[PDB]
Amino acid sequence: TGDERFYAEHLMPTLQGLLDPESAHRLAVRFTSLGLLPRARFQDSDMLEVRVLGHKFRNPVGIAAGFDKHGEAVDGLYKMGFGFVEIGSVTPKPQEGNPRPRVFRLPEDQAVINRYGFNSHGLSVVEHRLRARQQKQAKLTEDGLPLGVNLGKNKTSVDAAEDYAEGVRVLGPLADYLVVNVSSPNTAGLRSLQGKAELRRLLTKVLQERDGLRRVHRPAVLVKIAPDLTSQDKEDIASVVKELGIDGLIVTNTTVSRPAGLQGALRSETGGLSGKPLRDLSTQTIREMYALTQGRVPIIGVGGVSSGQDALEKIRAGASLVQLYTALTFWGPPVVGKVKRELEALLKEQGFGGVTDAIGADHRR
Ligand SMILES: Cc1cc2nc3c(=O)[nH]c(=O)nc-3n(C[C@H](O)[C@H](O)[C@H](O)COP(=O)(O)O)c2cc1C
Ligand SMILES: Cc1nc(C)c(C(=O)Nc2ccc3ccccc3c2)s1
Ligand SMILES: O=C(O)c1cc(=O)[nH]c(=O)[nH]1
Repeated sequence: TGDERFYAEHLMPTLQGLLDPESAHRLAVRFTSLGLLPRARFQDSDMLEVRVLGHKFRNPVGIAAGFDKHGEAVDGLYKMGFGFVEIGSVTPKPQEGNPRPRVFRLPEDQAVINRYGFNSHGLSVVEHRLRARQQKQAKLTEDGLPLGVNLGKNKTSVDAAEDYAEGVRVLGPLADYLVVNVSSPNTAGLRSLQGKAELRRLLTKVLQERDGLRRVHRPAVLVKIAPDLTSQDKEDIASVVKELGIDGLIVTNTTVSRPAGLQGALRSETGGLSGKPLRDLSTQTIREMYALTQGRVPIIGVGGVSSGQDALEKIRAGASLVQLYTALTFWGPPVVGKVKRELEALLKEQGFGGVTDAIGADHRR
């Protein structure tokens, strides 16, 4: 595609050269929300369709949380070609996040480091924004374009569980699925919620609140986890997920590790690292969680996806759906159709009838 080359070689590096990453992101969100996007030519074939989490997904490629933190660009994101959209993380009260600068590009590594710290418009603002297009979303969902809402907690909150509970109550009725984000590396103490006792307590409350919602407004509940967990952490999470009937896992958030070989000048900035250096660490975590849950717990795979091959590797490792964010920074909007086109070609080449046949295929080898 000509657009791919142009965006990759000319548009994005020029956007990068003119703007700091946070300003560039704000502009990208603005343009997306207005539908100012290149022609997403790609037509989703039937082999890309996936049924999971109580929904049809027209294609398995979603936008990861963090790009549209406040629910401002959902429709533009479907227009960009994503098969599902996840917004957030959203915190109960509005909060500004960390002091700037708080996001950094590592172009030599095709990576990003960020320490936003849950900048959020808060539940009330996001609730009204989603309500204003609620019925349109109901039609998109029925048409195979579901919406996820990712929940965070306020910096100063005492009771983390009540923060998530409030999120379930307020945005649960507007979501096809909710994500309990306990893996941000940029909120103090948050990742300790992944520990077995804390996680069991937290998710019991979350699921209780969720089950209290009326049937048509009752979302699936997923937990998003870190790529930096011990084997013990992962066994415990799998055990709690099965004990409580958690509907799925998002694997993974950004890494606090700094893999050997990073070249970017900004590699030693504090924050979560995303993009290419995270890719295989994420894929291996998917592989492990799929095996630990016996392939019975839907996984959304995320981390360093920028091609059909990247997507297919996560799917074969056990992901039913995948997401991307960082690749947009470097490739722009044409990366979405690129991933889908390459994925379809590889599925055919490898003998799969469709995405569904490929899920977890590595484990049946
Ligand atoms: C700038 C930025 C902000 C992010 N914000 C969130 C967030 O608010 N909540 C969340 O669950 N993940 C957040 N993420 C993580 C992404 O959703 C994703 O898990 C991670 O970036 C790995 O995927 P990627 O390599 O395709 O970017 C953020 C990532 C980036 C780069
Ligand atoms: C016909 C057009 N007019 C404008 C202003 C376009 C544009 O730059 N769109 C972009 C560019 C980069 C992006 C990067 C991320 C997300 C959306 C994006 C949209 S395409
Ligand atoms: O807001 C953040 O800084 C943020 C949250 C999250 O879940 N992941 C991330 O990399 N950063």
